[PDB]
Amino acid sequence: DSLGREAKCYNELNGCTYEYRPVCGTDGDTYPNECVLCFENRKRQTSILIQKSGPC
Amino acid sequence: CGVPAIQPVLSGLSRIVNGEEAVPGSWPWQVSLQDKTGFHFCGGSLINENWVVTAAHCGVTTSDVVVAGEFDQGSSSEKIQKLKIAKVFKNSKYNSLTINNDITLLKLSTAASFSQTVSAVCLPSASDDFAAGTTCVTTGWGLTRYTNANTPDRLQQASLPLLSNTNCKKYWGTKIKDAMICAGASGVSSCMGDSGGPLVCKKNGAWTLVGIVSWGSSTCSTSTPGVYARVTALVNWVQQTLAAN
Repeated sequence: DSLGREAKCYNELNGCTYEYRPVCGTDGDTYPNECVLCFENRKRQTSILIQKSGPC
Repeated sequence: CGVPAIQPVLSGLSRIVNGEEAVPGSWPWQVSLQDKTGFHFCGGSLINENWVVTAAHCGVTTSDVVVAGEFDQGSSSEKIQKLKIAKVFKNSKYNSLTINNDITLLKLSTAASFSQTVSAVCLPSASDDFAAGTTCVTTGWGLTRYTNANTPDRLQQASLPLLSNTNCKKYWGTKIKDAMICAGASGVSSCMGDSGGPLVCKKNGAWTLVGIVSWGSSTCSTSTPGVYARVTALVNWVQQTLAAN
């Protein structure tokens, strides 16, 4: 019945910031932060979203 | 500034695949940024008994808490300082696209009590020159392996040398700015949850605030340099805001 939420990268940077802000992906996995999920979508050519913020 | 009551012990383990665990109380200026929830999302360094210096990309709110004197976050049995925040003074020149000018000053409600385990870091001077190849220190609760997704309970330290703008550009090229300094590519890396903490180079007895963990490899690559806000290029703003506040 609902939502979603896509993870964003810094494009002007081809690295990630070093903060700990776990995000729960639609896959059932935990990402240390959001840029991490984005960099993993990009390299893996996946399209995982953010279930809920914080850990799974 | 920059002399721990408690003396750090940097061993050759501090130099290889993802540093070591510190002597409890040896980096007194080391603080943890946390949620109301008690969730560590970033580090910071204490420059006074009232202000904390961090990374601007961390997004600290007045609602967040600065925890002083922590070793083992997994404890529940340490003498720590949970200071409230009154005002967040984030650089206006910070570029969110680029991550440039990544400094944020936090003003505390509750002044922190210098102790054996709480002290401040020496701030450099703009004029200052920290030579590439200089071996320095980074500290925090960031992940040990990118692949851990669970931050460590106890503080960690990595020994790593500074790099020339010129030789970082090799790895990052045009990304690397003027308010940025690089360190690493030596078997050690700053990782998720290290952000806002220190890169401290010893100057004449003093441990001196040279970088702020900023950004780097997406995957905390130990063969790639980690990028940090360049303190000397942002230090005068520190002085100014501190003065006018």
